Amino acid sequence: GAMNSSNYAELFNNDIKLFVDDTNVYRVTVHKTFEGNVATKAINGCIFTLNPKTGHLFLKIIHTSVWAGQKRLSQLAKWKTAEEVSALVRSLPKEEQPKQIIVTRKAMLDPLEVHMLDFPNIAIRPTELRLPFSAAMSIDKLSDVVMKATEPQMVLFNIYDDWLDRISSYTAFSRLTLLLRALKTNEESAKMILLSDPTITIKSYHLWPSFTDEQWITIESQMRDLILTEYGRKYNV
Amino acid sequence: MNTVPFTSAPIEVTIGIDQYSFNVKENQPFHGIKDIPIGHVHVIHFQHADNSSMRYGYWFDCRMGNFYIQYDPKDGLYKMMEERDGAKFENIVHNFKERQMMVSYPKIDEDDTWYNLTEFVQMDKIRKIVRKDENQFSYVDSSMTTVQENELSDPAHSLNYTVINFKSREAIRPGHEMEDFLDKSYYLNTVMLQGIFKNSSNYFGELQFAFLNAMFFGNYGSSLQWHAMIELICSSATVPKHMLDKLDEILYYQIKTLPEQYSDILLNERVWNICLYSSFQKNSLHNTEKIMENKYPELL
Ligand SMILES: N=C(COc1ccccc1)NO
Repeated sequence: GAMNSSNYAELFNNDIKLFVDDTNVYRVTVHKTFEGNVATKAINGCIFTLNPKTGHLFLKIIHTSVWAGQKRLSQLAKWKTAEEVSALVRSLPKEEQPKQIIVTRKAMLDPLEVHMLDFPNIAIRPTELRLPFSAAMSIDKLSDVVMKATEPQMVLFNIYDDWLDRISSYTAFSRLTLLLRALKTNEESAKMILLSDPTITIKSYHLWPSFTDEQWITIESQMRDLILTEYGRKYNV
Repeated sequence: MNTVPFTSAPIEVTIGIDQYSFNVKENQPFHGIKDIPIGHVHVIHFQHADNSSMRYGYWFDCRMGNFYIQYDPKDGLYKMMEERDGAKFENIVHNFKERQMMVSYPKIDEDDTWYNLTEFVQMDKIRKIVRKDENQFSYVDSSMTTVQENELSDPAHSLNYTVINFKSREAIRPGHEMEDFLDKSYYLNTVMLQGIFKNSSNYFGELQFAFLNAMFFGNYGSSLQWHAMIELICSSATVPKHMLDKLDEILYYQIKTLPEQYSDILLNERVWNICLYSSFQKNSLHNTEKIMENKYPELL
């Protein structure tokens, strides 16, 4: 069934699972036409498919050509996502195929279920968690490869860099979701926090800076700051 | 006009014969039902006064044999039987008619209700849904489950309706996932009509039989089947014009006949709102939409 706070450690057990987030698949800018009407212009997007235990990210880039001449694009986008996830599963060796796929939005349940009919033993699950994966396009290297794509493309990343050498996957996922929640709530400030110190760099083969254990504690504190200070400004506390 | 005699009525019971019902008291001198119209299937059904649990009954066609009812005190129910001795039967019936011990099928001459509810229903197809090949008539009751229900437990006592499942490989062509899920025409016209049912008459017959079992017996799996068969047509963009027109007439008479106070359990809000207001055929069921809006506006 649905995934929530009560069954959160299940993410880090040894059953292979993937999160699928479709938020950034169909992206547009809205603008005025010469006649003063409104139109949309699509820009490149991506499917965010993540193994939360290993950090492996399968970033399928969605090039704007896939929308040419199509109608009802927001609906098509969900089916295209499901097609691409199904294609990815079929491409993996049997022993790497997931046992469960968790979709971050419930509107992906039926499209994915239909595309995976051939895989009756893979569970398709929703979640009650409000995960911040939409903010993936605030990670500079991910945004860069999506916007530069001139054709459909899959790019593989480890979204945890080398963190699992030093911390568990529960802690790594917690750090990731904190970083992404901060980038989603106030991107400019979150990015200021992460790069303010010119002496801490991002390795060529990494996504995030090379913080020591102690610096991650400072960084993580600065991000909380931000999320709790917003909550109050948004509601009252 | 044919007759279904009763040996006796040892237990107090409400007896249905099609849309009509009457009460028989314990050991009242009741010996059956006469003047049953030839040319239609019929259902004779029972609800005991002591235990309203278990509505049960029999589908039959008087052209296929001479049938009677006899209470069984061991199994505790009124059983249909076939009498093979034609002269014994004619003689039994004539004596009961002479003593005026039989009630009369009270068909108003203007009234086409039963025809309209059973237009496509044939005994031979009933007997393939309800398997008991040694009898010419078919027993159904409130509790019998469907083949599809047993997949999600006694097979000999099941309703073998055609399984419809919108998220199934039968329903969804590889490479047409979005197309086939959002427009069910492939599944309706190729898989079901051409492949399984062969024609729309057999499709409508099963739809009508499912409705009647839902209504007369409270059979939940039959209600599920009726709604699935409606939804499959309404969710198809491409349906023959004659099928839509006939479906509207079929549903109109079903909604007209439904007891007002059973609508809450016999009608699925989601299916009907989708069919009448969101689906491809939202504008093709004028008679059904008009009666639904005037009789059951709450459901919508
Ligand atoms: N029309 C009726 C009652 O019809 C009958 C039939 C046979 C004997 C008595 C009454 N209820 O719907």
